Amino acid sequence: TFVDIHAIQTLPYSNINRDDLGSPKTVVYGGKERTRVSSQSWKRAVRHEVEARLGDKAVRTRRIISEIAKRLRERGWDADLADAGARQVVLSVGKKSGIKLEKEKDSEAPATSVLFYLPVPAIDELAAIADEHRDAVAKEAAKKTPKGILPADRITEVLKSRNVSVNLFGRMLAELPSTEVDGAVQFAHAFTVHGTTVEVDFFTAVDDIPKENDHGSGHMNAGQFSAGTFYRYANVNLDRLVENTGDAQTARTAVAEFLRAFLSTVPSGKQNATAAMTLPDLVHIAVRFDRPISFAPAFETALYGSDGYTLRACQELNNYAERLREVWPDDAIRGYATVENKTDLAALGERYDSYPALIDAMVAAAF
Amino acid sequence: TFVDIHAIQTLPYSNINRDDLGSPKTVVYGGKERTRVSSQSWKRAVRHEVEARLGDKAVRTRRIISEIAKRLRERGWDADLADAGARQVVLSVGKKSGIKLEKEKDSEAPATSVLFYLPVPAIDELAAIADEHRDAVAKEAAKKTPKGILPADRITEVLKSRNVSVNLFGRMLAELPSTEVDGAVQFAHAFTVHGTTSAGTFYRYANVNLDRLVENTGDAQTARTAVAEFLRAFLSTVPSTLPDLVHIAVRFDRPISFAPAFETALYGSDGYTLRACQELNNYAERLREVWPDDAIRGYATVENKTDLAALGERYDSYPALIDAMVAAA
Amino acid sequence: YILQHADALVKRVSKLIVNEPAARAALRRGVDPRMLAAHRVVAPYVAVERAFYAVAAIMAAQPRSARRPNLGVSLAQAVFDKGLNADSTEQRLHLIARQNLDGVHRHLPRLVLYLRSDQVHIDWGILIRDLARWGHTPRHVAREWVQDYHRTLETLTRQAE
Amino acid sequence: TWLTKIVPDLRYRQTRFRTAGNLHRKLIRLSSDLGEERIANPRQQLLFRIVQSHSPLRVDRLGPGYHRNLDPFLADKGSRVRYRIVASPTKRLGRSETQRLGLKTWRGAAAEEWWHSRAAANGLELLSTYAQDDVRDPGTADRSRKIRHPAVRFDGEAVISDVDAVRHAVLNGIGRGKSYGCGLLSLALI
Repeated sequence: TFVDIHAIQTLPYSNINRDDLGSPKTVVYGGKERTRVSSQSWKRAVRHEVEARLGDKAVRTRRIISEIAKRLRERGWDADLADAGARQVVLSVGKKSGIKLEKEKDSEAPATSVLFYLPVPAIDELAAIADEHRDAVAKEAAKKTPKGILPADRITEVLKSRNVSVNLFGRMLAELPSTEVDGAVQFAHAFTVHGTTVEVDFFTAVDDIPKENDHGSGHMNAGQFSAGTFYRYANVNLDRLVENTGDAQTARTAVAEFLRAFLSTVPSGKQNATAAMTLPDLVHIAVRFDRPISFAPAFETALYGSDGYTLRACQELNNYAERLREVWPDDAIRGYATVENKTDLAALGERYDSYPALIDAMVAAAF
Repeated sequence: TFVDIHAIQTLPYSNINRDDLGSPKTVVYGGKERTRVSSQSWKRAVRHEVEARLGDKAVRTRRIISEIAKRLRERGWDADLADAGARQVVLSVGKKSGIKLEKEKDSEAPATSVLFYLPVPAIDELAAIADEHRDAVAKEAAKKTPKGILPADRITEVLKSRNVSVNLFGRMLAELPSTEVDGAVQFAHAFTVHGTTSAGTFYRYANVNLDRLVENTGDAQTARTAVAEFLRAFLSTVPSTLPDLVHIAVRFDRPISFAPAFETALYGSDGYTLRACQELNNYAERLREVWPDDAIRGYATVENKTDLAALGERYDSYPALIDAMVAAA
Repeated sequence: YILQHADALVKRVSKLIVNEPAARAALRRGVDPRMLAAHRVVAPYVAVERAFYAVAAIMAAQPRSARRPNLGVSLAQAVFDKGLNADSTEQRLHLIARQNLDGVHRHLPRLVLYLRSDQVHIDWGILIRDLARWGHTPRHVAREWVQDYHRTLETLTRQAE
Repeated sequence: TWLTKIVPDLRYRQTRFRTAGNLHRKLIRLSSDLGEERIANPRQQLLFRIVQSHSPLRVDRLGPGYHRNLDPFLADKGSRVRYRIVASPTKRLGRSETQRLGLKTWRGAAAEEWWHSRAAANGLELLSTYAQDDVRDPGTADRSRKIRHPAVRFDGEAVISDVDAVRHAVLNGIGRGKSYGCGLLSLALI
């Protein structure tokens, strides 16, 4: 019921995720600092591939009023009535008079206090419910302190609609606790197997038309990048995911596309400047029934170096996998797919020649 | 929809780009330091070859006021009126009163705070817009703190004009987000295949998101010419030798770099060309095995000692290869 | 005391970085055996030892574009003047103020080197003696840094009346 | 010759290694029996990089808490080698009111020109290049003054063309300012 996927994937001079100051994020793990890609960023890349591939798109936005206002304006409303109607949509919710709103921006509708995470068609249905009450809204727009008119139960039931991204990663809305959905996927922070010092490349921008003082000055900013072989891990709690989606078949499609997306996507962080696209060197999906088990302790001892880390990392994940299957006996269905042929890697179960075969076979192996 | 080109190219005594102290930039990759040529330098050389070959020239400059002032002076304006008019052109744009300007330098008009990336004819249109308002400029030069008069929307529309270089590499100017263009080309940092304690065999990689490039240029034939000329520039040019091997692939699902192929640093003592070609071949086969796909591959090499089977159908020459697969997209 | 040798390091080193590249590149690689190439320049003037070596190296790893007040006042003035993010530099200040002697030298380089990016003035001598003051009064120096930051931010905002 | 890695420190906490001239002096003071055989027009018969010597060095004040010797007779032209040299590429010009100017095209390519001239018949090889130091004496009388020297660090692979000629280059040094850190040419078998 716990599909957990492990992966080793090198990235060359990537600098996929920067702090606010441009340095790649680092974990001092095992006593040595090692650059990492934050889980939330990669989780966003995965969710964008999943929504893009499965066709249902979710929208995490703080300015829902403006978008609903755009739909009502395309529905034939004048701009002011569209704005007032969308304000009624967001005014009609919450314990208190309404959802708290951020300070008004000139020329545009105010942004809501909390971020919303709902499918696009749900926005369209909110527009329709706001549409059928055109006259009540017309009379109600004139008052100085307008009150909520829309039925609270219908709109709140609309805000409960779940996307695949919502079913998989969950959502939270403090003001509307009825809509909160617990996420079914755990995404670990991918850190480097080996210790990496941040290498700074001094870069300059050439002014095309020659000027004597500036070219001679040659004054420029510094950009910090880093490279290394990341370890990646993720869990999928299948029973809870089936409760969220409801059907087991939709959960299956969600899982297959999620795993494939997990392998395929890369966060895209300064990728025009540097091409960090890359397929994982090793993938090991296991279907654990008792509990998900990450292999991060395997790499708590930083690798020394001087030689290519990919092969040594794969062998270390292998020995650690054998030792854990010995120490914690289980009937969990394991399986892996690798590019290198130098080793058999006996502990990672039966080998599959390709990633889609592995993913489809083991996900089919779980339901 | 993703044309990605790989290439291995040795460079003899190049030392093309130095850090601020002159040492070639190095990556400690795979645990061992390997000299590299930065992506920004090659991207600049490539864009200069593309602009030079297609005839359309883009200009990334911080001192636009001075150049437009020079054109207006050639249009018959007095020097002071040319300076005041160009100051009005750049003052009349942006949210706040105008684009921020650096402290004035003696004998010349002040340089703008941010670098501009616009075509040369766009400069000519800016000169014309500053020209048609001659009386407003003549009256407006006398006040102590002059404000912008030229229409801001039209000027932003001239600044929105895209060169081939802008369509290909993209631009950024924080103050006018209407003009921003997302780049369609990813350019990897060329590092040495082997560890080097300069000369060596650099591995080079680049992506072209054809669909985004088609959205930027709009038309598909001009996108085709842009791509072909870009690939040709990438192979022919050297930042200031022909690449020993080139492997273009047309990936529909995703671009895949072969940098992990060289994560194991090469030992040395023997010519790296042969071992590098064999390693890229072996890694390409294994990746096509692990990730099945219908991507159209193709390569071109000078050596005939091997028939790298995994790199698809072999083409005898660089232009034949580029033309066949670019025509295939 | 300490500040006297610190000033010797600031002038002497301030000249070697801007003057000789090989030394600049040999000391900047240590921002452990990997920094021994740096001793040849800094070792003779030296918890304080860790302070001197680290601050000289970090001071030396700046871009050329960057080549008695404290660090908090320099940060607040950098926020108000250069327009850096205030709330975010705020949490980084609050994270350094808790570190130990070994943590200051690992959390410090990003903010100080990035602060000197976009030409922010930084009095390296005071910073050196501050890194020396972690061996005896870590919490005290931390409190001074933070207090200086908020007080000078407030006064700079109020003087813009 | 013989190769050794020594370290110099500053003797007290006030810096009474601050300058280049003092580095020269400190280097020569650690070799007792010294000789100098000069010829007009060519070079002279130690060398250093920021150490190769003819006589046995013995540790002096504020040095290491411990004290290799090579001859190139052991074991060929054609072979590639590892390299690093710190030198001063120059041009000699007439100055208003002669002189030594660094620009000898000025840029990397002029520096490689400097290479074919400086190496000549010896070894054709991979010199890492950059074209881009100030010093003054501590006061000692009749001991130089103050000025500026520009050093460079070449790194790469060479091919040998005339073993004994390479021996001449390695032992005499290549370029001016050998006494200010420059000159020592290091090669290594691939």
